[PDB]
Amino acid sequence: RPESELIRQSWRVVSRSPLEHGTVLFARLFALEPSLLPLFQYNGRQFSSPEDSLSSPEFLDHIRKVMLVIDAAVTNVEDLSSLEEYLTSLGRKHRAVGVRLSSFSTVGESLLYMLEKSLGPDFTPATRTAWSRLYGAVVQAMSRGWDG
Ligand code: HEM
Repeated sequence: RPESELIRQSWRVVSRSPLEHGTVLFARLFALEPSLLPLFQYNGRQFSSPEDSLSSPEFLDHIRKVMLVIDAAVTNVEDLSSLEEYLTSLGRKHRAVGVRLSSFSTVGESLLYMLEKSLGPDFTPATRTAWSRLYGAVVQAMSRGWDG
């Protein structure tokens, strides 16, 4: 697929520095939707502000987790059923911690935001469409996790 190659190529530089990039993605996410901030709780405490999340080892480690799973999706772009069971299991864990399917779109926009800002003129229309379809396939796999 030419499309799988657009994804792989655009992901290369991001994957070289996954935390700095996931940091953009989550900074965006909490700028768009600060009501997601209390979902991330460690030691029991609640992050008061988005910048508080960026000081938390548990939260930074969470970011690297997320970026590893997107990397996995990229690795498997050509099939992506090879990941479906993992992703459905990921979906279940989300439903169990109280996330709602409606939040998926804001995360997708945060991802696409981070990619546009990283790539600039290399984030071609074709690249964006490819990413939107990949993210949508990942979401559709995870959504199963809300099946029961
Ligand atoms: C619907 C929008 C989403 C919200 C609101 C959300 C929120 C969360 C929260 C609150 C946690 C648990 C945090 C913790 O206790 O440390 C989590 C875990 C995680 N998220 Fe998301 N998430 C969303 C979508 C996604 C997407 C699209 C992916 C990537 C495919 C993803 C990847 C992960 C991973 C890998 C974990 C760790 C799961 C584990 O520990 O087993 N999430 N997410």
